[PDB]
Amino acid sequence: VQVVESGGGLVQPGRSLRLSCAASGFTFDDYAMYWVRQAPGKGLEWVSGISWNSGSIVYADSVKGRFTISRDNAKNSLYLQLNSLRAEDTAFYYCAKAVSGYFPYFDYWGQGILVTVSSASTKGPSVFPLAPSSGGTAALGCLVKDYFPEPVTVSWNSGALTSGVHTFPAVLQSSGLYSLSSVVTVPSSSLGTQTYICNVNHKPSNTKVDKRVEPK
Amino acid sequence: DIVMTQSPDSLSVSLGERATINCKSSQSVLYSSNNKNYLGWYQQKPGQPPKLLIYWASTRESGVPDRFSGSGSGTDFTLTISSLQAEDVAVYYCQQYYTTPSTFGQGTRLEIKRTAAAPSVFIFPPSDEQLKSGTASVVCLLNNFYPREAKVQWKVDNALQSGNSQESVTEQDSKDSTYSLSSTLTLSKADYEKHKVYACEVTHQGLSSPVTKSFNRGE
Repeated sequence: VQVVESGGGLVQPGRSLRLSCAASGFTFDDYAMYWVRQAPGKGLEWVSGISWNSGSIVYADSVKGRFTISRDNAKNSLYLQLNSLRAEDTAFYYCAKAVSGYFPYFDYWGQGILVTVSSASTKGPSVFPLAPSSGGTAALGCLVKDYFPEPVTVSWNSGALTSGVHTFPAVLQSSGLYSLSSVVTVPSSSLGTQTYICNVNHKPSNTKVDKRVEPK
Repeated sequence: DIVMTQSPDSLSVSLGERATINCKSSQSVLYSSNNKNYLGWYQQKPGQPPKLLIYWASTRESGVPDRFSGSGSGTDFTLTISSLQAEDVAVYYCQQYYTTPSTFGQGTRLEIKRTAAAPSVFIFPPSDEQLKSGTASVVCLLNNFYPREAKVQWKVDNALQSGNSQESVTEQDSKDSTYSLSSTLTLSKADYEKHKVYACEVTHQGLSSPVTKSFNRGE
């Protein structure tokens, strides 16, 4: 089973956006397709639903007249057209799937697509080392400062280092830009013997930065 | 349209102990026709989509461990976790399918209670690279501690700071059931270069007395 999510990112109020999940490995026309959204920090909201053959279409009141759900069973694709977007529509949009009336319980396929509705301009993150000093445990990290919108992804040594890592939730500063740190604890003895690099990616500003982090 | 209301809004239960979450529907979701409750329970771990735990109010999904059970009928339902494990930390949602839109509960944050663990404290001076931009960010890290409550004091030459720092906290770990916290002190290059001693003082329940980490500007 393989899924490809696309659309999403920054869009200004009133403008429009087209989300899609596409999938292979399940019988695409055996299922009613749904969109669920989650405004960041808040809870799940049923948005839209569509029968296997596009026969019946249902929208939640919050989106009726603005959003259009559709599907192409030939292209194994589920679409959501977001028009007349407003700040409150900012959310992670998830693709969901139910067999029939006899079992209408959601299966979620695909990890969610972040839509940020804002007038604010994109700005790439400044990536700065958090250098380790001089029981035998040392912390080091990356400061990913002054970016917009969400999100950024941070890995270490291109995914080779996952053990010990804490990538802090973004916090909005008074400037109207996000900032976070990603840190990792490692043995002291390893500090000189091993290489440590943050892989910061920020799709909205087209910023890929690999920052080396070394003592001092 | 039917309205789901969970209770409590959040819940903190010790390892190996019962956790009970309640869901209530504005109308009944029992279908008299087939005598089935159109009511599911979902788990949502941080930065993942929801996983189905329990359907028809009391039928457990395959893969879902024994300790998860559903109960109730009509308008009052109960998700129960009989012997809570570290990995059960998540937000639990009830969802009704008697109508469509198939509306959700507001959600219930479940936290794991464990023996107090003291934070490892580390301090980080601003990078030479950052200073060239004209602001300075000093970062204090409290690593792998329980419970979530901690006091972080910023001291610039023994002067206690206020309104110039921001905290971020990790989602609770699914293995050791601890948190980590980052305090970020933000000042201008000017103010950073005036003063010499930068110190972060941590008060936490797992420490007999406040721990302080500090540096002098330029080693």
